[PDB]
Amino acid sequence: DSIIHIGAIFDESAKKDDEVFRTAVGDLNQNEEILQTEKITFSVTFVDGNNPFQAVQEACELMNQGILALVSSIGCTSAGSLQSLADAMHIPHLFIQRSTAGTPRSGCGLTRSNRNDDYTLSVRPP
Amino acid sequence: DSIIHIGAIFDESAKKDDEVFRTAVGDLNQNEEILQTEKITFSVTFVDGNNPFQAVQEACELMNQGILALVSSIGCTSAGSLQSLADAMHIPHLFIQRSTAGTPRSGCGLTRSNRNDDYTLSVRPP
Amino acid sequence: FHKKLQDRKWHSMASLSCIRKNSKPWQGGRSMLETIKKGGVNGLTGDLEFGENGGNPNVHFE
Amino acid sequence: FHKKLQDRKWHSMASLSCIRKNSKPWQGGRSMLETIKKGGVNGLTGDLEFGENGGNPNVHFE
Repeated sequence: DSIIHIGAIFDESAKKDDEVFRTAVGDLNQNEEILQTEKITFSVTFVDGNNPFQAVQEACELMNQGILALVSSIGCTSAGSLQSLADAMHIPHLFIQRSTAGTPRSGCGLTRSNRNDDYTLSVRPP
Repeated sequence: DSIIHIGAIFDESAKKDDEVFRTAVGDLNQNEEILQTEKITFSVTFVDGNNPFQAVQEACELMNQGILALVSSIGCTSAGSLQSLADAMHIPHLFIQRSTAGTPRSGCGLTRSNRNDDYTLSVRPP
Repeated sequence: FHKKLQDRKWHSMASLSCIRKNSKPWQGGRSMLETIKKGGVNGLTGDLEFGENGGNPNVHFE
Repeated sequence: FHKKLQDRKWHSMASLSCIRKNSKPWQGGRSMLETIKKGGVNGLTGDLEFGENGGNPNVHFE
């Protein structure tokens, strides 16, 4: 029985992020010191990162399965929609900003509505 | 009985767009030459235009009521999410781009996914 | 809408659902979009119509 | 998650629904977010942690 389940939403260009995500879960599930009696399970979905409705829909399907946190590796286009969904549903959102085609990162500038509690944690530095 | 129902999604700053929208429906429903035997009815929802998930959710509620077309008056932040929703649901989307605080308009530079049919018609000129 | 009724090609509105197992698009949507896209009216902006790209082409600056 | 399970503050995951009449947030979410936010680990990037603003502060350029 697993009580520790996490969700992940990846851009279609982020196959290496999925490989490393699965390896990291593997490495932790072999660590006896952390989570001594509990294995981490997960559900991963790939989406078009230029389709914000698809990103919301698939993130919502992961939340229907039941998750403790949502990890995303995606560009700015769907980032605002995932952050606002995470705020509405109270799901901790670990956001890894991907740049397009190896271009230098700029801030997303999503200007997320600040009336509600922010459930997004930005994993990459400013 | 009414068979002509349209939906509208407005930014919170777009109270004048709602007033004119309602007046335009009024003027047409007094025109005997156009839609001779049918009145236009509507459902309007105001949203935070910086919350793309809220814009999608409320647009989806209007589609649940049943609409022939969706009119939006909103900025670029939620425009991509509404356009991708309209493409998924096959709902004609009449998009009126609002600028923020009377700033000169720039293109939304949406990079909206072109694999699917575009259900968005951009009402304001380039 | 007037043209679509006159041409006898009305498709009734449907109650749609987003993010559900059997979410399905509006079956009348493709024909409605094409009818709206080739529409044109004289209004408060001058002439409102759409080019092939789905955008209004008409603008004037003073 | 390890700290939440070793402090007897576990809240079970819930099946959530988006865009439904009785859509409701995860009741465990606020306490989980605060636990994650004040977490810190040594990893492949160096040190991963979050400031008050919810962002990782740590970066080095060569």
